[PDB]
Amino acid sequence: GTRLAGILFLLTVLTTVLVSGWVVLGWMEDAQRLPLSKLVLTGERHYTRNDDIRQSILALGEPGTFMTQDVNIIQTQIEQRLPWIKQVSVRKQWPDELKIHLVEYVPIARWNDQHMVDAEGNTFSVPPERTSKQVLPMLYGPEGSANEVLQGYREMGQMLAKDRFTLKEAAMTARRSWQLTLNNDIKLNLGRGDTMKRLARFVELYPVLQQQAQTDGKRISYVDLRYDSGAAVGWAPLP
Amino acid sequence: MGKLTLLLLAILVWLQYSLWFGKNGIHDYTRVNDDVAAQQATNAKLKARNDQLFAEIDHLNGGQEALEERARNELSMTRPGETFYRLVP
Amino acid sequence: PLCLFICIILTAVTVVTTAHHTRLLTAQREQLVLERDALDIEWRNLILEENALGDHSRVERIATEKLQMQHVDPSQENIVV
Repeated sequence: GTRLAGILFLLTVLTTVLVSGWVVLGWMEDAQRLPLSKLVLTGERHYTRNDDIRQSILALGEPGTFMTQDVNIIQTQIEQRLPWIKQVSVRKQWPDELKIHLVEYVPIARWNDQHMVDAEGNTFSVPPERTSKQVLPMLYGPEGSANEVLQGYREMGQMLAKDRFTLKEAAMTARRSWQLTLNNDIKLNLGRGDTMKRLARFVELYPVLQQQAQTDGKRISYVDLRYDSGAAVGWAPLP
Repeated sequence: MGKLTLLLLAILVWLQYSLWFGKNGIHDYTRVNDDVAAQQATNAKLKARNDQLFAEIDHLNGGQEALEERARNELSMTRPGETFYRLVP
Repeated sequence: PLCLFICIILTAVTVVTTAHHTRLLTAQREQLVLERDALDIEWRNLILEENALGDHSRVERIATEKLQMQHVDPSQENIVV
């Protein structure tokens, strides 16, 4: 009498596991085969948009599913289409869910009018519509030396900012010569020699350059600093 | 018995010694790797030193920014219409 | 035992992996010596080309060719620190 109960108690519980396991299998077999049309962008996004990740993930020409999608192929495709992203981390979560973590570059200057450069020296490109609102310095130089010109911009800029100047542009040549551009288009034609001590000479010379420019009603066009304790100043009529 | 174990044990011991020392071993790889690192570091500075000079040589044979600077910095000659200032301590 | 026998395999493979990578660095170390010699020789010929083009008699020759004049003391404004 009691063993029949223990048999039925075990057989029924056995039946309830398989039946519940059968509908759970049906729940997990009709759900794990979906193209994961969802997308979760967790991160501080300033340049990339929600439609950018969607259009780039479908640019492969194939709607991948869950068990038929490599995240290493998605993160690379995002890298090959979005140059302003530093670290892509696309990961799958559940039947119809995705997780993509994005990290952008913070531009502190503009590199050759078409690219930008951050504080760590890294170079990248941003479309001009998403960054025209930014007032950033424009750094010029030969390719591969964005970090070197950045070191010059800071050093020449920190000294120039002491006496309330604004370094708008800083250009460097392949032979390592500098030509700065200040506010109101004041071209400082520096040279290859001691650049910091030439620039420091213009700072001390400027109070006399401006008091003479107002005497004749002229505008400072450019101040050539390629001398030793000397500087030649060009003029231009003011509008 | 233990002789069967002692045989393969001494082989691994001598095989470890031949890995650290000898030819192309660990210490040879370590020493050569340090030399190759220092050489390409020096060659990078030399190539930059040669490229920076070659860039000026490009601007020397009737160029632009390598002949006017020598005229200004070494000969003190200016362009017409430029007021020349001199700073004295 | 046969457990240490596989360590011999793991070590023998490590020897081949270490020897193969080391002989590659030796071939590159020799190539960097040839590169430095080429750079120095290239550096020597460059500094010689600089003097033939940076000669003051030649610099002054072409400086006045593009309308430049020597510094004149009367028209030279002096400023004290």
